[PDB]
Amino acid sequence: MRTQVGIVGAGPAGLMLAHLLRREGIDAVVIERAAREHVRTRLRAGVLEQGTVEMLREAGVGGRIDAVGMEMHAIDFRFGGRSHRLDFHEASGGRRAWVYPQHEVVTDLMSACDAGDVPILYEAPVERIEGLEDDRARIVFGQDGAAGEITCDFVAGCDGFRGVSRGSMPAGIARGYDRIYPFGWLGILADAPPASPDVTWGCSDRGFAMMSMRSPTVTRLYLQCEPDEDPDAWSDDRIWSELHRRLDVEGMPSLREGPIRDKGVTAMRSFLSEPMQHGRLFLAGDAAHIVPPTGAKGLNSAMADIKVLAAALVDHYRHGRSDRLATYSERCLRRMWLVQRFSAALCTMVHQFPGQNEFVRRLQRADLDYMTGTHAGRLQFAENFTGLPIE
Amino acid sequence: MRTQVGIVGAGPAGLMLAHLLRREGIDAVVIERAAREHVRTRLRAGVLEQGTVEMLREAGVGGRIDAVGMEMHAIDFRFGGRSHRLDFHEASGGRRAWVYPQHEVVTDLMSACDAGDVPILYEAPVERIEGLEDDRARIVFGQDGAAGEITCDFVAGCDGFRGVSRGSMPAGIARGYDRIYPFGWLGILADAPPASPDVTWGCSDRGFAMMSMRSPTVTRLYLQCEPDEDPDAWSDDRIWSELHRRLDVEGMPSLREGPIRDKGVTAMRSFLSEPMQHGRLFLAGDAAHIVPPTGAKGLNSAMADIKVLAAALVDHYRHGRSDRLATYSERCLRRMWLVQRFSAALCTMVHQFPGQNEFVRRLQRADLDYMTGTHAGRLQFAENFTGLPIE
Ligand SMILES: Cc1cc2nc3c(=O)[nH]c(=O)nc-3n(C[C@H](O)[C@H](O)[C@H](O)COP(=O)(O)OP(=O)(O)OC[C@H]3O[C@@H](n4cnc5c(N)ncnc54)[C@H](O)[C@@H]3O)c2cc1C
Ligand SMILES: Cc1cc2nc3c(=O)[nH]c(=O)nc-3n(C[C@H](O)[C@H](O)[C@H](O)COP(=O)(O)OP(=O)(O)OC[C@H]3O[C@@H](n4cnc5c(N)ncnc54)[C@H](O)[C@@H]3O)c2cc1C
Ligand SMILES: [Ca+2]
Ligand SMILES: [Ca+2]
Repeated sequence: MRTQVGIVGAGPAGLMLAHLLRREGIDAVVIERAAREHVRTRLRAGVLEQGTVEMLREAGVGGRIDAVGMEMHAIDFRFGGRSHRLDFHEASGGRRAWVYPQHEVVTDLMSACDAGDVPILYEAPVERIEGLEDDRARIVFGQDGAAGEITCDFVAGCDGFRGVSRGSMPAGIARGYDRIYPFGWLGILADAPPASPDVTWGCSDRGFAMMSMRSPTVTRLYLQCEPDEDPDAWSDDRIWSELHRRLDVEGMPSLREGPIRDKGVTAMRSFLSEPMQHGRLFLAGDAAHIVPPTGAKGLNSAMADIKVLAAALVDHYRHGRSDRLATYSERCLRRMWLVQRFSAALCTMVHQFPGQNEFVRRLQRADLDYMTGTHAGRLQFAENFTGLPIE
Repeated sequence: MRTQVGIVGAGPAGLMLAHLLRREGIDAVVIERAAREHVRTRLRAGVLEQGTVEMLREAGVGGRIDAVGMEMHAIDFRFGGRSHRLDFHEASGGRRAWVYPQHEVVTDLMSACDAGDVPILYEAPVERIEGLEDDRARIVFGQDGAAGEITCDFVAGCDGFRGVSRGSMPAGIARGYDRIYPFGWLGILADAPPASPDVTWGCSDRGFAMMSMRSPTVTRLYLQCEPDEDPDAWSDDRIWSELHRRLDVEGMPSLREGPIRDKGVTAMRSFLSEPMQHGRLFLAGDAAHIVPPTGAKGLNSAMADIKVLAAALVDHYRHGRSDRLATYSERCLRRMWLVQRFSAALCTMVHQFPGQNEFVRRLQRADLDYMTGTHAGRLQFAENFTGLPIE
């Protein structure tokens, strides 16, 4: 059970890496703790940066984006009882974002991995990653009750925030930067058409809310809630009540209601670990970093990490240039710290912080006024939201 | 004992107002608790926004700015061991700031008020402001141990953060927004030439420092220190030691030392009160709001308030219309919240916060990288630093 690149985790980062390597003739094996069906149908991300769309297209997995996706040009910020449509397409000088949800991406990537005969082991939790400075690393997993081992030149830690790979970094080398925000998000899908054509952010003093969309007939909505909230405490009526209160404004169509499903609570957390590599182990995606999702940056950052990592592995195996592996972490971190900055700035501006200093609270409205109401503020939002360059 | 506008405080705001009113034939009396030369020589502001410079020139009190002022085009941000010269003249579309210190402004304004026979009462602490909704307001003061009272149509509260006018606002009307930062500034003047032509900000992990200037032979320096710090704990050697450590970088000239004077510790605080008027009382300047001084905004904001207040009083007395007095507070507050935002943003970025969450601390460097290293970041800094528009 030997390969060139062992990939822990068959989420979007791991599948994209396997596919990119396969296209370049580099052998990989993916090892995934969950059932394949469970992985595919996780509902998380909705929105892709333009750089991500280009990357999916260029890797041959973007064919359904035009028909299934929805191109986005503006965010409608609701606050002070008014709509503030920020055209980030214009402000960024023509760059866009797309609704194209994570489960579609993962479906596309699993399809591409299967057609390339990429071996993926499911229901195969990795328990240990060994030999990071040995001549080859060892991935120790269990499957069907029995212990297995993958030996490989490099291990890609693509196993998300609660994976094993980040804790496989030697702790004398790793440094964590971690901030948990004092709220979560209650998220739902609703069989109800979007009330307006733009993704809409309710920056209310009851709390944050969002109306995003999946199709002309399905909306994806979020409500700021208590940290560790019990979804059972939110009847459908309570959910629509807070959504209306936080989003609706005079002169814009009222939010449309419909049957709710996929109700769940997620955390709001900024986390980054340095370095993103050590010896034969390279961390990518949520294993290396997470952000609060207001700015639609996590899957996009994972894809940026994998773009760098795949290219670096190709340079090492095909072109006799191992220096790009050596600078993987340095390059991914420069981008990731700016993404962290932007995701934090959105998070601290649009959510209500319980018991917050009143001056700091009133600056939230100043920040919203400035961001939506000035050329410079709109520019910064637009260039960041549609996706920073990748090195 | 009867006048048209009674002005509490002969700082820059009060003297500017008295002078602007004098030029329009509106009678004012200024009542000041301290001695004249004490007020004149307070060591505070050094830097003026372009708008403030234009205001002084238009008022006939700007003739010395060219002679003893110093036009500024850039801030040199020192961090990560490197110099980062942000040309805000270029990034603001040609606007500037000037070194022209507060004591020179006040000297100019005192001279102009004296030449105009504006009565100014020194060593005359105002005790109470009464009759805000009576047919005329009453300013009760003491001077030479005798009680006095000035009756007026309007009271301009220009008596600074620790004055009496803010507390004369009915407390059921007023709302404060207050945030103290966990550090102060130790400030000095040094008879030492500036080591480089630009005001230089030391954004170091030891704490903030600044090298500003007054002349080719006099520098104005600040060090972040503990809140409520004792200047006695800072020998000259300790002062220069920390200034060198926080400012000097390789490849730029080293800070020059010279004899030190006017050592003092000042607070770092964001405060705003709403509204800025009630009945016949109008607050202006530090009486109404303070900011942490990193961005050189307090005197400039005081002058913005006075520009609006004087024009409103002139419209009321001289063009017969009183709608502009009615909107004084609404207009000054819109500008002032954006000033608060900017001053707060600089303050939280360039000072070390003891025991801060490490993720938030590391965002300080991201904020510095983005501000200095992107067009959008430079634009926003430059437009704000050189001074926002006044309504
Ligand atoms: C509510 C919400 C909304 C979001 N919206 C957006 C958005 O609009 N845009 C965007 O760009 N991002 C968004 N994100 C972030 C995005 O979903 C994540 O950043 C993304 O899932 C990261 O992918 P990944 O492959 O790095 O990790 P994951 O998707 O978490 O995949 C990791 C995989 O590793 C597997 N694994 C775990 N432990 C082991 C183990 N021991 N052995 C083997 N396998 C293991 C897991 O089963 C999982 O399949 C959102 C997130 C949330 C919560
Ligand atoms: C270290 C430092 C650096 C600064 N740098 C800058 C800068 O570069 N640029 C900038 O724009 N701003 C700067 N500022 C801010 C600026 O100094 C203040 O905002 C400015 O002094 C405000 O002027 P004012 O007239 O509103 O109040 P003040 O200057 O405080 O004057 C109010 C007057 O009222 C008097 N008074 C008080 N109580 C009474 C009473 N009961 N009766 C009568 N009179 C009374 C006081 O004696 C005083 O003379 C700085 C401040 C500090 C501390
Ligand atoms: Ca109801
Ligand atoms: Ca009366």
